[PDB]
Amino acid sequence: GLSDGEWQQVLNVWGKVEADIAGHGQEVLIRLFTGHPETLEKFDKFKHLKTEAEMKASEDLKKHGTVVLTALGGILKKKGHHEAELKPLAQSHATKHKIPIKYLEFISDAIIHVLHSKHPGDFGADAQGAMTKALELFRNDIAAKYKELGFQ
Ligand code: HEM
Repeated sequence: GLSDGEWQQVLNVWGKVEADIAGHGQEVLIRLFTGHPETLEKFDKFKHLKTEAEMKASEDLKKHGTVVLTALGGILKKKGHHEAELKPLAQSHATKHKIPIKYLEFISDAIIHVLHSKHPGDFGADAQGAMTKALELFRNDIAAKYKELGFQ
């Protein structure tokens, strides 16, 4: 649960991402894959990537970063009223992709990391607080659907 002022911070931060969605999406995925190599094994289309240089050179990885962040941005713009947008993603991630909730924690922290790396000194403590709370809400509502489905 976020206040109006917190949502305002979230959507202000998101403007930084929307200025270069593919570059942010690429770096988020590279941070996830290099920090948590078990996550790469869930992607049949990226498991061939052995080095970070290959990851950086991959245009399909940048494409997928655009897909991921476009979906997250659409959810964030709903300011918590995201049941319809979140349900298909929860279902696909539990039943088809088999993504444990832990990996959603990993990517949440990776987003925070990338924001500081690309905007050092321009991602303030209030903005970090609000973004963290928004990603927690997203993760918690997915977790509720995972529990319904019995997925661990
Ligand atoms: C911010 C969180 C994320 C968002 C919004 C997101 C969004 C999406 C979207 C929109 C798709 C394509 C449609 C679909 O299959 O439902 C997708 C595919 C996928 N997601 Fe996620 N995702 C997230 C986190 C993750 C994480 C943490 C993993 C794995 C560690 C992951 C693994 C996958 C896989 C395996 C695919 C299928 C890729 C394919 O083969 O082309 N997702 N995701």
